[PDB]
Amino acid sequence: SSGLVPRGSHMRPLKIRMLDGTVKTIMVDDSKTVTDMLMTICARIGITNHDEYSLVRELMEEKKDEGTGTLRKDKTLLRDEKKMEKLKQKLHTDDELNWLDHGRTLREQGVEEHETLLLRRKFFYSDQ
Repeated sequence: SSGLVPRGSHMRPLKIRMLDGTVKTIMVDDSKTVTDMLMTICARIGITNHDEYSLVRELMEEKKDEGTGTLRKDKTLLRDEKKMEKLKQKLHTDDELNWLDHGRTLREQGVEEHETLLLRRKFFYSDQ
């Protein structure tokens, strides 16, 4: 290994978020399918399995609501015997999750590199 000159393939900085944690700035040596791209990324983070692990297009939160209700119409709730939502247990969101699969590229699916790529196992078995 002496004549290994970089910039051989197409390399780009990809916004990839670790599962349920945080997005990392990782470069990808992309050339083939989403497989080719993501397997590199997963190798950068020490993940080697995609049977349960698929990818989602993480749409960036550009519009965050300030509602918690309509507020203006009807000041509050006329009962208030129980506050069903004061705090949010389980950050369950399927809104930011726009799943994308393999058998194709990001080019085919019309998704650009500015889109954050979220990895998450839709098949998650840890209920014990």
